[PDB]
Amino acid sequence: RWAPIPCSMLENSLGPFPLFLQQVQSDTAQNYTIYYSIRGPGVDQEPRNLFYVER
Amino acid sequence: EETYTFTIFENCRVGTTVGQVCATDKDEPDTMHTRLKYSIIGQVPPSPTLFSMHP
Repeated sequence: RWAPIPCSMLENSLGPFPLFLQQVQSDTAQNYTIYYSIRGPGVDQEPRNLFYVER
Repeated sequence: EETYTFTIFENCRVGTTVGQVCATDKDEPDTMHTRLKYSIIGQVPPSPTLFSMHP
């Protein structure tokens, strides 16, 4: 498995929010009806809903 | 109506029902010209994503 792509977020900003970070999507979206989901620390674990995805 | 209301506790679960919205149309009944479909167009505050509805 090859390396991850990084993304960088600056501190104590005024936004406007939500502030964009990253975009990935399943190459099957032109093939099935798909939506995207997130879990880990920073959303479903503390600190909670710190990051969000658009499904 | 011009007012559609629900009340829920915090610390919830997906699929918690929050009632219904309704509409009626001055074209002839039993036709397309009065058949309906539904969607979400925004929230205040805009985030987090919290709700869903019957098409």
